[PDB]
Amino acid sequence: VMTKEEQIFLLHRAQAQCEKRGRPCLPEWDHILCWPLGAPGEVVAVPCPDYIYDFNHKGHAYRRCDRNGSWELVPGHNRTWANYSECVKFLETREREVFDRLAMIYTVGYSVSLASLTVAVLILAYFRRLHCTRNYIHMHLFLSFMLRAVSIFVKDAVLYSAGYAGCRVAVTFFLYFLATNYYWILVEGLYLHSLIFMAFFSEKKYLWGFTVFGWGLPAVFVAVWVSVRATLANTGCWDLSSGNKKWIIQVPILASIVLNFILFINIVRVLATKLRETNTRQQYRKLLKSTLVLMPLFGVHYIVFMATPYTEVSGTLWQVQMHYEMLFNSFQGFFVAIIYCFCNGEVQAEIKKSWSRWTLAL
Amino acid sequence: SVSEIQLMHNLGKHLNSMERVEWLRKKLQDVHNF
Repeated sequence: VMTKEEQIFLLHRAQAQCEKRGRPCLPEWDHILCWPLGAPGEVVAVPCPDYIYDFNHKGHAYRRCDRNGSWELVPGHNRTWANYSECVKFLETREREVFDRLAMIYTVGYSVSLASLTVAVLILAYFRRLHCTRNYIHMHLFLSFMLRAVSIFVKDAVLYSAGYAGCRVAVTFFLYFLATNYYWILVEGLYLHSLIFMAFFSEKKYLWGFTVFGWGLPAVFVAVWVSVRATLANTGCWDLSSGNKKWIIQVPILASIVLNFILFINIVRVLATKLRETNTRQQYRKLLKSTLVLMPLFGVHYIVFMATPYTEVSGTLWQVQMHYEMLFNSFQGFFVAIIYCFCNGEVQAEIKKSWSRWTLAL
Repeated sequence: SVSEIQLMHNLGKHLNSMERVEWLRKKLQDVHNF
């Protein structure tokens, strides 16, 4: 496949050969293609040009001149009669419809998550009781979800509305905000693993280290990707993929999912062990409930389609993957906010006390 | 692979094809009007 720029370039090269170039009928064909001759009063019989992208090259133009070498003109006063109408019987509504469908699904899902997460961030910030290293990372994770969503909206606005600076800025921010959200999920998983499996903690050091890892490292990967893109291709917007360089950002994000998945299984192991030590159907119920609540936090749903390479759009696997990810990824923030802020016992108790005191004072 | 990036690349190819196809469509009219 070749892009619009290539077609513009190839056409210029095509017309260049036109310049470097019954009766023969002389050039009586067009001003775009470059078979400048009408053949000796016969059907031109030139195959459909292969320099055009698809054009069903196996076909023929079947241009003709007659009488004794003259074109057959003025049917309804038309001129330069041509026969390649059957050659252009080739090649989109289906792809656009599903693209729009995916757009509406994740836009709605992201919107609800933003509203839920914003209420969650405000709740955690206002109450001083909830201020804790666990809650600081939760606020960082909740925020990262917000910047991820708003940037996607910003990217959609720029794209829907040619290598301008604003287009690049929107794309790079979207990737950086996507990466930080993924790593902050890993940070939460790593933080939980450290708590359970380590007998000593240093909040002053680990908290800052986790914050730097969550924020700084994705920026480095975006920075190196931006530097590579600018100094290697630097063609139009970065919306298109020029090759394997996309793996600069994709691979580290995927590397995080497996590590988080491994930690998730390990965390389930200790849950299955401790409940076994304290005793049954109830134990299974708690373990299953504990697994479900922790699933959205650890991003377990990402593992289903982690290792899938680029599949063609017109395929069942591609369709199910996009619907699956664009639904759960969008609503992951909403689920996390519900479980860990709205359903949190401490938050509920804190809200109840403040409301009761405010009502009593009023 | 990362889905959001993959969707972004698909959109670029889809929109670029539309520009090419619409470019072909208007060229078809111009030659028909030649």
